[PDB]
Amino acid sequence: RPPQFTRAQWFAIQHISLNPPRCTIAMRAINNYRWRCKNQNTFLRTTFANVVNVCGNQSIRCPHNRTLNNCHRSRFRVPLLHCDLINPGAQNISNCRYADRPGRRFYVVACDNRDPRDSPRYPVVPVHLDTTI
Ligand SMILES: [Fe+3]
Repeated sequence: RPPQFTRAQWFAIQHISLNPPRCTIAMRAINNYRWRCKNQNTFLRTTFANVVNVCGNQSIRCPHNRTLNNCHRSRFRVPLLHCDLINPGAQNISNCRYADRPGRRFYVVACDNRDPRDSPRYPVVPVHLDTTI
């Protein structure tokens, strides 16, 4: 992750966007901070506060990280836009082209205590998007 962002800040940039433009455009807000294009990314059309509150849901096993049990599943399905890189051989980020796949699914996030640089408003924050169901 870019070092200037805490895990929660980077989670928000990658995964929270209420009205993202088409993927090829939306993904630039993420890839501009990287050396290479992301092969896949899901934007949950929600708010940071909302995800923080899902962190309050019962602790369950992370579907994509089965030795971890600090995951939390949303109670409701939420609108989202998934973006899949169409040209994975791209060497620069200005060439990244993405396919759009809108959907409405439950999401599962891993949450942990906040980084010292994070706001004190949220002592517990989402640190990675595990999967969507
Ligand atoms: Fe890579």
